Amino acid sequence: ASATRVIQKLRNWASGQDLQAKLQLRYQEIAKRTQPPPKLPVGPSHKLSNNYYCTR
Amino acid sequence: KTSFGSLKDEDRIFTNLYGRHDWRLKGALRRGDWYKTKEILLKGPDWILGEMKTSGLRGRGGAGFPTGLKWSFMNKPSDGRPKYLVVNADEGEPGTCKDREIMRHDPHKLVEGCLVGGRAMGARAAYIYIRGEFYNEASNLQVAIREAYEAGLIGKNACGSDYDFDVFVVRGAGAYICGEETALIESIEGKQGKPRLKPPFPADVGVFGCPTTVANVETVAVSPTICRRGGTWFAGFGRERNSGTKLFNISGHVNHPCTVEEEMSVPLKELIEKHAGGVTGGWDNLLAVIPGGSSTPLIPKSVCETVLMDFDALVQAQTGLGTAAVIVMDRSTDIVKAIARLIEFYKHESCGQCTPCREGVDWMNKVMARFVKGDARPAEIDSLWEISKQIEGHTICALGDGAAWPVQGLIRHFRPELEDRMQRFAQQ
Ligand SMILES: Cc1cc2nc3c(=O)[nH]c(=O)nc-3n(C[C@H](O)[C@H](O)[C@H](O)COP(=O)(O)O)c2cc1C
Ligand code: SF4
Repeated sequence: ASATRVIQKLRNWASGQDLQAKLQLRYQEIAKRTQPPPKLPVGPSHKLSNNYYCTR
Repeated sequence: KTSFGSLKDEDRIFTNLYGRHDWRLKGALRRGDWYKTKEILLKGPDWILGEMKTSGLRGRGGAGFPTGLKWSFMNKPSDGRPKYLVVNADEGEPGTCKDREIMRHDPHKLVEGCLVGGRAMGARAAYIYIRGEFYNEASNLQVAIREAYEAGLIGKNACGSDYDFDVFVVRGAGAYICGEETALIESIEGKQGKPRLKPPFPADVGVFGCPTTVANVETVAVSPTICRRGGTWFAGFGRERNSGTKLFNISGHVNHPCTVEEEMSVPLKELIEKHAGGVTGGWDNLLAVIPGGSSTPLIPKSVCETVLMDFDALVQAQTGLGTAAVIVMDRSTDIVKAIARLIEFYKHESCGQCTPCREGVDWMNKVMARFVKGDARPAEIDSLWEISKQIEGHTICALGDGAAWPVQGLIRHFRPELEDRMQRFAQQ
């Protein structure tokens, strides 16, 4: 992120293509590390009725 | 042979169902009992069962099965054991008062009919099991039996007849389950009122391991005058498959609740309107009726105007007749509360030996209370239907059926009220 705009130019020329947009490192574009709690869903066979294990 | 429910007093086979003339012998003898009983007995046993089979007399207890066939299951001789006759009077199902009202006010009909049933079958004696709460009624009955023994109608020479008989009065201790054929038998034997599996049948091995056929009060009380007046006359009234007179107990939300003897296959509306005058607020104020006591589902008023009080009709209406104890609701009462109360009853009165009625009745009790309060959601209604269907034919005795049927009657005819109570509780 810090490449003083002329070394950025040097590396983008020697490489062949802009890499300041596609960087090997991670600064702030990542999913953060403490998150909200989820509510995971519940699959079928939780029907509460018309659901007998002999049928499925 | 069409639209016949009303009749006169020559046919009233319970001439003193209101205690208005006399219950003792002197006063009952006038009303046509103990008249030709020697001739009846010495006519023959098979003649009696023929009169029964021609009368088309179905069991006037809960489960209506044709007598004659039932009583003929121990016409065979005895292979080294005595035979017995258990008269059932544990009138514990809600709404049912008829057996009380005959127990008092006409015991001698019962006594002579029980004798007649024994000699039609074979029986050393009889055991009249009667509810423990019916103390005074049982004492009236014991007094009647004592008068009979004194007058010489029972004992070493039962009205002569070359046939000896006794009549005992066993006294229960307050449990609805002891009305079943087999819980009754075990209670007489001196144990808990826990039914047996059926097989074995009481006619091969019953009370004290001896043959028996259990019978209800009126089922036998109408036997002697049937023999005295023929199966043609008893079968002339009522439809061809379910015939005869019928005691009708009426309760709840009607101006004049009463017990009535009436013609079988009478419409429910004719019955309610003639006797026990119109329901509170009239027919339009009717909401639902239970024709049996409590082991029969509901009726929604859509098939109250076009239904006959019969076994076959109510079976066609996805319902059933039991002891015919009509109960009425009149739009001014929470119905789910009533059925929840019935299931609370069926929980209290369970014996508990077989798992479905032990647990699932308590399930349904809790869930129906939760439905009363509205603390459930409609995905549980069909779950509870499934619970009912699990309980139905998975039991030793038909108390699980009786617990499950009102549930189905409410789910079939009153589901939107459950929906409304649920959405009300959810909103609030
Ligand atoms: C839980 C339960 C309770 C019953 N209670 C009675 C009762 O109190 N009185 C009665 O006559 N039958 C009762 N029955 C039905 C009896 O099996 C029936 O009366 C008996 O078999 C005689 O049938 P009958 O009408 O042919 O004489 C009950 C059945 C069950 C399953
Ligand atoms: S259904 Fe209930 S009362 Fe009948 S045998 Fe089972 S547990 Fe006992």
